[PDB]
Amino acid sequence: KKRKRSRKESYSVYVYKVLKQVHPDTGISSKAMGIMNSFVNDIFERIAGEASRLAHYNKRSTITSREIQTAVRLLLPGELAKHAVSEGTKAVTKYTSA
Amino acid sequence: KKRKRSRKESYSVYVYKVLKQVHPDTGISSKAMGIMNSFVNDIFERIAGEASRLAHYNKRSTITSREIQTAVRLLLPGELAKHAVSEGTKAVTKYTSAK
Amino acid sequence: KVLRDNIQGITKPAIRRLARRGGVKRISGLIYEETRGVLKVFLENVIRDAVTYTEHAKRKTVTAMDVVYALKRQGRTLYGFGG
Amino acid sequence: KVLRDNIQGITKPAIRRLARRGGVKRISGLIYEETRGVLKVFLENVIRDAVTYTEHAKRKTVTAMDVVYALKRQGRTLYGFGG
Amino acid sequence: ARAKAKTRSSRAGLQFPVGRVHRLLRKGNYSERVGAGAPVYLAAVLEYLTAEILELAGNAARDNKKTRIIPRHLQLAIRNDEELNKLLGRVTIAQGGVLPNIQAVLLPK
Amino acid sequence: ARAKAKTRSSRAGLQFPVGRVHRLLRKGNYSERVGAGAPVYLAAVLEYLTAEILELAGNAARDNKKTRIIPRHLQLAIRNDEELNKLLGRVTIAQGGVLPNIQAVLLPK
Amino acid sequence: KKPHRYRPGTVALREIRRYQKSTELLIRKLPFQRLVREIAQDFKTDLRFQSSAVMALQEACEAYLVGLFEDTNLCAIHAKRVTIMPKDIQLARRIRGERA
Amino acid sequence: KKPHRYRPGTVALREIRRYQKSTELLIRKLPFQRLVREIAQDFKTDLRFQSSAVMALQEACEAYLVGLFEDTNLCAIHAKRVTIMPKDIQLARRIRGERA
DNA sequence: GGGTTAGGGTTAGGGTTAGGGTTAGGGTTAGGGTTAGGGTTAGGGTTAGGGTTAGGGTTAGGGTTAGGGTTAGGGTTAGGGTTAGGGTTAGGGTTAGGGTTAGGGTTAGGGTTAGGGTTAGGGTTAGGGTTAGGGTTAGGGTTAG
DNA sequence: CTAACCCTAACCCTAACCCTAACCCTAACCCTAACCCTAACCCTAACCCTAACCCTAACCCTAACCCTAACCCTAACCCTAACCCTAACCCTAACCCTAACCCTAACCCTAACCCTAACCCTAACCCTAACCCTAACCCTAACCC
Repeated sequence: KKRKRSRKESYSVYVYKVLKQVHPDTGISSKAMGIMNSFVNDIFERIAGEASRLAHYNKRSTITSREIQTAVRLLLPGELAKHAVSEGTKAVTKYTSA
Repeated sequence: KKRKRSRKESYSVYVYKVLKQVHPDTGISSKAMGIMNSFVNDIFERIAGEASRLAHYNKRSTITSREIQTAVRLLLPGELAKHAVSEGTKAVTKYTSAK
Repeated sequence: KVLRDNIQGITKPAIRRLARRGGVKRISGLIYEETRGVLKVFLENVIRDAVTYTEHAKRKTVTAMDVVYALKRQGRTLYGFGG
Repeated sequence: KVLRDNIQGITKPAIRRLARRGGVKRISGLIYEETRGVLKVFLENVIRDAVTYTEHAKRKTVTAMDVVYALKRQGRTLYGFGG
Repeated sequence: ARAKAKTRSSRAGLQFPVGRVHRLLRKGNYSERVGAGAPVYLAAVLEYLTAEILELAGNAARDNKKTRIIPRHLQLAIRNDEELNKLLGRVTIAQGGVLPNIQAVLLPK
Repeated sequence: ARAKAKTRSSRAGLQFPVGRVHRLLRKGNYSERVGAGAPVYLAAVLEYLTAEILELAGNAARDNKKTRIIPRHLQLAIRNDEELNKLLGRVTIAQGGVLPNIQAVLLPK
Repeated sequence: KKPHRYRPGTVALREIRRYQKSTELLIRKLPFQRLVREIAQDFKTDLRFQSSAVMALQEACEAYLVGLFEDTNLCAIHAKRVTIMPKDIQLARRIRGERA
Repeated sequence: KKPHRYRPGTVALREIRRYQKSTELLIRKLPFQRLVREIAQDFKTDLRFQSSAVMALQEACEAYLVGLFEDTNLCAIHAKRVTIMPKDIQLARRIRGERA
């Protein structure tokens, strides 16, 4: 016994923080958290696969930002793509300035 | 004329020598040639991606003949799957007997 | 392990409840057999993929992860059980 | 161009021959506008994808490889118009 | 020497683990080399999507007069939002259900 | 001495470039390490598929009373045999046309 | 004698409104486990299953059946009819897929 | 002299076999290229298309239209009718999963 | 009612544009070394699945009676099919232009790697709080007058 | 059009378990030193799109005639819907055992760089035979009589 289990990881600690900013008093369940984790992992793997395919098509060897932006514009539908691009550019600009 | 140029790689000669074996006294056109090349590339990409996913799911970092056979069984339908498995096992046995 | 009675397990009343949720008022009498047939056809492929994944994993226990990986190959993705 | 007769370029005969190849004997008079709209939307989607690929490639020409990669995203692969 | 360590997330202003996103891209064999703005970009996109989904789920839960976000609310929000339904069409949420909708022809005469 | 070189394809008696398949699997960034029997297996599978497709195309050309293999014969063969249409259902072949099939209801009296 | 007998259709619409709100399962678990254990006997012998596996199987099967019944209901309403017939499922396990 | 005149359906059935036997394109290239230009004018200006992209687009569009017309003919025959109506295309797109 | 019409193979027959065979060359695979890391065997442990017993409680099958739905039939009328006659438009030439992209030749900004060093999320308890269960109860529905 | 009657939506307790906090700590994210492979940038040359002028040509647009299939009204009965009574079968706990999944060591065994030629694959050239268009010659199909 004595624990001896592969320590598993998830995004449960990060989802809870986001919920508190968007709605202050609500709460979430374990099944909903597991569904959100699967959704995040699926979006992550979709973005990664699209970026890798773009990099292999353009005969490049590094996945830089412009690649993720094109992957987002190709995957996300309408105004969600524009909003995600705007927020990503804001985050990249803040990270470059600081 | 200018600073060199570009050479492109295609599986033609191989498809032509396979056609000469499967049907003597037969020709082919460039359209069918490109179609067969695209088909071969698509099957290659499918079997490579399935094998990579099978290797990544089991915390392994080596694509082997077992993973290739599993990918073939998962991709190909019925009789073609078993035929390809047998013809691949025969080639693997011949290579193991003589390298 | 009875062939006929294991398929006959999906009883006529249950199939009615699955059609009332979809929005069906009147149901014929020759729908249940075809529904059981389609269910068998789907389950055969799903279980084939799951058993193939289990045999490739060198194990004798089918897991929810293997079931999800088998379902994702056919197209439909499930969020909830496993992940 | 920018003319308003652009969609009208697909003539009534063209649709008749397409439906004959599909396998239709009698055609109504309100199928043409629906076919033109569906064709325009299907062209707009693929052209949007191709323009996105071209802008990501930092070029001003639209090659056949971009169209092939755009069609492979929607699920309909095209064999032979490009490697 | 050294300095009080500042997490890369804090430097940018996000809430997702940029280090974990970078490690997953490294151990994913997607490419040979990985940049420095791609993990922050993907984390920001994921955070925006999660915030939108959680906002819709909280709205649905408040409409259902409950404090717990059940998968029913998630399913309702996803099937009501057109863009989210187009993004997640082949996705089936467990313990979700379907939208209550009856055809007009099937209605009492 | 280096001695004579027996091509890897020859030792296995195939017709596809096993040396090129290995290089493609290495440069494709699919995994970190690649075995030795995987390229031979993949080349054998590709050779079998190509041989079957070319045999069907040659049969179609013989039925069409021609000596060349046009994409029409490829389309006819793929749409005809049981396990080829299911494998390539979403595939659209240019200059292939459609399969002749007319419904019995639209037929004359 | 009036036993409040409802006209044909009212009880059906009531059951529709009832089942379009709940999220529970509409299929028994023991005969479904029997079926998924019997089907797996053709591919290999002596396999053991978990609970979450058959749970996900039942969930996916119920979702697919609900979708197929919705498509069949649409096909039946398109034919100026209210009841569903086996002729509609085939034009559906076809326009879509899965081979009628 | 005045011809026997063909009964309705004969010419259609004769042209069906001719158009199913051939492989050539049924849409003119010049009116389609200008339509592609007009559609691409909205996304970005100063675009230059090659000689193969337009052909591939035309091939894909003709294949999609042939498939859609086949589905429409199937839906029309299912409705105990011969001619096709705009409701058949809408039903086909609804069952396929493209419209809704 | 066995013809008139009347579109579709069938065959010489000549012309021609595209597969098929032949060399010269760059280039990429295989051979013989050394080195280190992931994959296989052999154990122990521990925990989840299958097989048994026990009720007893929701519910499906089998009837009975009935009323709403389907299919066939008939009639009517627009809405497609078919054909001729004229005229804009599509398509193969030819010419000129110039915007473009695929390379070379440098060069500095950005990539990976390792070793400590500190810290934040994962693995444990506990406790108070939300909703499901079980009674009443008004109100909106429904069957039938 | 109310009666009579039924099935839902809606409160006032209870309490139970699943969610929300507080601990311990260990694997993992940062800084700070190297380093070089990758990407940016300018110059240039060939080409391959982009415009415009030609003709005629199969092609499309508009009109008239008229056989036809879609649409609507009516009747029959046969398939299907609502309700009750069994009693067989689903559902829940506890017990018991055992096979199978996961940790824990040691070790070959198979895989990864790296010069070095050298034979295999690709780019041009020349050729000619298989395919395509042009005209007679039946040749079988429609569909009235």
